[PDB]
Amino acid sequence: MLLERDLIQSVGFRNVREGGEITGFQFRVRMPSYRGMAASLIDGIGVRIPGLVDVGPDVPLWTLQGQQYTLAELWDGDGVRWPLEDAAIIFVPLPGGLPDGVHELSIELRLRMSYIPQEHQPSTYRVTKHVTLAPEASGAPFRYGVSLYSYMSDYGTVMDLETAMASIADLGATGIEILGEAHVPNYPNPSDEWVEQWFALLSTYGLEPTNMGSWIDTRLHSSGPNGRDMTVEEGAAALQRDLRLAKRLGFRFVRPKIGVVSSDLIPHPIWTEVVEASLPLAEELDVIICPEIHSPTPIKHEVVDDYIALIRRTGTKHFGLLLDTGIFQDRPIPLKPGELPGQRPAFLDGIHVDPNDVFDVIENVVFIQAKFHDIDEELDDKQIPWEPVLKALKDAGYTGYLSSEYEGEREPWRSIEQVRRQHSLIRQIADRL
Amino acid sequence: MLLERDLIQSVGFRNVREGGEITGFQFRVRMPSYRGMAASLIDGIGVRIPGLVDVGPDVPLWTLQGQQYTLAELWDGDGVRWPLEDAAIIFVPLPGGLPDGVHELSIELRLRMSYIPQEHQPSTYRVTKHVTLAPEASGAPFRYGVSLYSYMSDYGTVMDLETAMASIADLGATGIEILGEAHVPNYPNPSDEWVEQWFALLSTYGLEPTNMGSWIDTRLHSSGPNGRDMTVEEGAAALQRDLRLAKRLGFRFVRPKIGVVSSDLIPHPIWTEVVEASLPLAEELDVIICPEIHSPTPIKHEVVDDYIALIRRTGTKHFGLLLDTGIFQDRPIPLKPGELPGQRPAFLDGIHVDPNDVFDVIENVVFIQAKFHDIDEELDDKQIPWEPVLKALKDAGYTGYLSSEYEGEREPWRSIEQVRRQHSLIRQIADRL
Ligand SMILES: [Mn+2]
Ligand SMILES: [Mn+2]
Repeated sequence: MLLERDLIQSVGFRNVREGGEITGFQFRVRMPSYRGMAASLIDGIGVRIPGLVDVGPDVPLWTLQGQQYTLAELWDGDGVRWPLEDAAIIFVPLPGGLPDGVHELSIELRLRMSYIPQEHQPSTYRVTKHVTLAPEASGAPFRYGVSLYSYMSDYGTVMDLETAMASIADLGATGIEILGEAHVPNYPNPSDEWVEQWFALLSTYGLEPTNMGSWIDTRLHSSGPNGRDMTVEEGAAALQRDLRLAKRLGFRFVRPKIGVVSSDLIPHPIWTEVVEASLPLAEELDVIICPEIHSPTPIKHEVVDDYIALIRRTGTKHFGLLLDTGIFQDRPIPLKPGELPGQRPAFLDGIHVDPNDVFDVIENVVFIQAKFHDIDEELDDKQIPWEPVLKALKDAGYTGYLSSEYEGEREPWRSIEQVRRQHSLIRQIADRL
Repeated sequence: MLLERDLIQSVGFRNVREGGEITGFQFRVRMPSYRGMAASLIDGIGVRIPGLVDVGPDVPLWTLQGQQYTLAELWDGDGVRWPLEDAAIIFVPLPGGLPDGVHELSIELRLRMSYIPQEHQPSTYRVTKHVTLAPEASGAPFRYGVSLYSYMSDYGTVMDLETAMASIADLGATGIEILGEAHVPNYPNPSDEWVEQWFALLSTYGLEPTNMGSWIDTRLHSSGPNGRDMTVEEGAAALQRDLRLAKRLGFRFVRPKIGVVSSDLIPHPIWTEVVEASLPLAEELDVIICPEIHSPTPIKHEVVDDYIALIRRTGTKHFGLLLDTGIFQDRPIPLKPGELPGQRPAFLDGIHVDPNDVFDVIENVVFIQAKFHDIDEELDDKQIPWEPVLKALKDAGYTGYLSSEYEGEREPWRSIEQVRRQHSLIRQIADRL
């Protein structure tokens, strides 16, 4: 598993329970040095959160290689190491723990390097990070998941599958959503080694697969001298291939993204006979087909009414709706540096769907992608009004998943902290209701 | 293997030879989208290097999943994909290839997304990167290696062992140097699975292990009420444990870093009987012990003369010297933001050893760590005068390794491009001589 560049890691910042009592909190620290060293060279860590915690360097306890020690036990110990590949787990005693939210955590880590003269010793590392506590809030009635699209540029550059899965299980989320054409290696035929390893990681971290994203590329052969349009048989075979891979990996929903033929995102005309050809296969494998309702398409739209008309005409239980919460955005996404207003499309200011419009279509919504762009250190969302949205979902009777979809700036490791802030914000709102 | 955040990757930017003729150059591109797609959705890549290359979007060739195609073959193809985990290899036809150095490479990649309206299509990605060509210069008589210390904060956060080894083999380097207490997992007892995997990767990328860095922490039990000093038997067992692990992994040199007892970096007094106790084990395993000569210690020093006196007294062939080229630094390392002059030590301005002082000790130098901090796009080093240094090494008869040690700013992925610039600079100087 990979770590972050910040010494204080976001994953693992939790409260610690011993016998039903919260006895303190913990967090994980990356080794700042270029090597891992023996644990007796540790000279302590001082932990400070302003207003809540201020402990000295000898107060916290160290979990190194699966065993917890005090600092005096580390000084007399032998054989215990802080490896470079491992993050040290620092337990700070605080009866009752920390409250939910983002905390300004400041550490003062001391290490003894023997090759440095004694006057410049110990080596001191002072970092400050705004870290989000793993949510103590039990956000019933919703279930909580994370889409791997939230780590868009992070996956494959700073993150692999196990590091992403470890971060999802640390939030307390139980679902994981992938894009199948991005996160399944050797698509569409993963090896039997990978599929058995994929099922091992789901039982390790306690995650269940929920949604697999799919595409039906209608402009697959549009370019060239022999440029043509995708037919129904080539289009139905694309969706049927994705339903079999989602059944093979344990997923429950498939979201097909059909190509468009106009500026209003009107779907390609083959979609209604591609989907109806694959509804026999979906009912056999028990996977629900759910196309996405995302901005600039509001709920009161002709495209959305075509999805509801397809369910009543066919009478199927394996077609549903996926709701993207970017349609509820009321404040504009900020301007990228280098552009003036006018050349970006006008739906990036938010289309402002009133959240009471979910009452019309909630009996066909099977899955919700919690789309967001920016949450600051006060747990204030900058684009989505989460409190009237979650109030309308709760009163309409939604009890399914809310998968995080981070859409913000793809700064490296920024998406890890942002998804933590969203689960902390949503679970705190759902307890306030 | 992991990739970099930049679309243009530094690793793989080479010249391409077909039948002994350089027919063009290649480079690798990360997929900018959030998914991998079928290769017929590619609408071309336009490649421009100012003054040398300017080709259209349909001119380069694409190597996807182990097979090379033209753009017209991609448009009619079926089943070929650009996976998200793979970087596409772009062959640009240019008879004769590019010269050595850093090139301002500008691409204009076009991809067709079917879910986007036709007026905003194709999706265009324009990035510019200063990338270093893999060196065409054959820098004889030296051999070339990379130390994994060059990727100090990158290893474990953005990089693993195979990604680091793939980048070393792309330079044309043949040696790899590790720090054993940092890069061997479960130190000092790696699993038999890891050791067999470590030997598989060395034969895959054609690397031989050269140097393993070691520490003898004399302040291991200095803190606490029972604080004591490290004895000879505890110190000799530390060095003997590291010689056995370096013999197990195939390394030829061990560099022990002993702790100091004064401001002049005078070594701990146990060092001369720790080393002489381990010289029987070194001659049996055929590993050379080589302590490091690094700044602020010059070559004309009392510490260095003690190493030469130990070789003549014992008469051993398994003790040698390691030369760190930070002692030849003549221009100052720039000030970190936030400090004024005076609180940093005065050897960070460079101690300015004249490079003709290697003629005194070259018969005991077995290994050289090519230390550097900054090389810009004109292949100009900012701290080390590489041309008189390499001229003195060549005339003294050195024919061993020059392992890269990057010491600069630990910006993420910065160390990959910096080590490429150093091998390009050194091999070009060694051909100018
Ligand atoms: Mn979405
Ligand atoms: Mn060095």
